[PDB]
Amino acid sequence: TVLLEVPFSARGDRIPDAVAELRTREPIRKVRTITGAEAWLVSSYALCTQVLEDRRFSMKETAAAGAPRLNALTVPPEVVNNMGNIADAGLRKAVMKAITPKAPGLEQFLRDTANSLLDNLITEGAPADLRNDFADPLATALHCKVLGIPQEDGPKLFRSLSIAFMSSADPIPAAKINWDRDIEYMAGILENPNITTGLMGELSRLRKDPAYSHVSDELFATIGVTFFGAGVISTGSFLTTALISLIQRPQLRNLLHEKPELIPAGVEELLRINLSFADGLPRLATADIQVGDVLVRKGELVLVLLEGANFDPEHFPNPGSIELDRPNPTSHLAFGRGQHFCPGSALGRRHAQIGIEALLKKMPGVDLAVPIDQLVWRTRFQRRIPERLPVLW
Ligand code: HEM
Ligand SMILES: O=C1N[C@@H](Cc2ccc(O)c(Cl)c2)C(=O)N[C@H]1Cc1ccc(O)cc1
Repeated sequence: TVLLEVPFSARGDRIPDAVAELRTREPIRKVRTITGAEAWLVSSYALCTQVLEDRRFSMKETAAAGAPRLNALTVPPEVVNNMGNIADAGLRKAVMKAITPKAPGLEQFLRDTANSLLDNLITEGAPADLRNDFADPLATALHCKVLGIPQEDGPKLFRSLSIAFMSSADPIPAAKINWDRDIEYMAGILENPNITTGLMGELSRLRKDPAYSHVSDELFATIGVTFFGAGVISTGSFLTTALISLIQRPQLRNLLHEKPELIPAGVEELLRINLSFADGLPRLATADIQVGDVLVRKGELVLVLLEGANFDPEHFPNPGSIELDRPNPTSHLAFGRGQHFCPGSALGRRHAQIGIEALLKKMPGVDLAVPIDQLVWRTRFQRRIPERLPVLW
């Protein structure tokens, strides 16, 4: 037989039995990626945390020419170091402040938008597609608001994402076409005097501030494209797969309906059990480093399997059960850990909380309209998502 291949499954509704077997028997072990490269797959909470907390396992270096690759780049190599470039330009604090959910009116915008989307679905009648006609539109509207760009530009930017977030063995010509076009769009936004709010409004002001005169226009536009893209794909995909986990747990669905103050704790458990990331997080070793029983060598690829950590019974007893009273509820790795911890974690939480709150109020009897095995799971993609999520209520 051939070396074990990753990823194991594109399904986002069940974790394969192989994960628990590897975690117990070989929590770091060699696998083969879709490009044909070898890598170390890390699947226990202890070893996943070790890797993510040691910067000698470098995100930036995964873009080096000739490196063993998880998948092909869909962005220019410099963009793998996006957060480092933002930090070096002195923009970290400004970006972080712009993507907080605490901006005035933003939560009321989210609620209003969620309720309008649901009203339209009710009006049209069942079955409804909760991904294409609820979760993803809600994500897109939120990120247009956060960025300060017109709501009507959301759909065209969104249509790049089914290619931009592909997990491909080879370079993708369409990724470059859409990237160059979306960069041109964000560059136009920086020169548009109508754009004065949100992240792009703030970047547009800083761009003309003498303290930032040598920050490149390329970086400013890239921040817009990457934060829209990562934010929308991440929140839309998480919300979609969380709704599946909720629908499949009618007791929890009813509890959260009856006691909405528990929704934050429920979203924390839905994050923990979420399978939205289709591959382990990649890092390239910049030194020889012992991880468990393996000496990883400089230049090797390591993959941090988030569901390995998050379903590890040694850290989360009864890991497959959603339990709202865990003593360590936020210690999951759904947002990563260490240098590259998700900068939009608070906003992703509020997106899901408000979306679920609205759905349970408007459609308390929501249920799948097809057998769960009929969901079609997107393949060769950086997220696990069903192509359609048909529900009735
Ligand atoms: C529930 C939703 C979200 C999930 C589950 C999520 C998950 C993650 C994870 C696991 C990482 C770490 C990747 C790594 O270490 O290799 C990450 C990074 C990132 N997230 Fe999120 N995220 C979410 C929402 C958002 C939002 C709303 C934004 C922006 C508005 C965003 C922007 C990013 C960016 C830019 C990075 C890269 C950070 C870096 O390179 O250092 N995410 N996200
Ligand atoms: O900001 C980044 N940091 C790093 C790390 C990263 C990679 C993939 C992700 O999914 C996440 Cl979430 C993080 C990067 O390589 N690229 C962007 C995100 C991004 C990728 C493609 C695209 O078309 C738009 C944005």
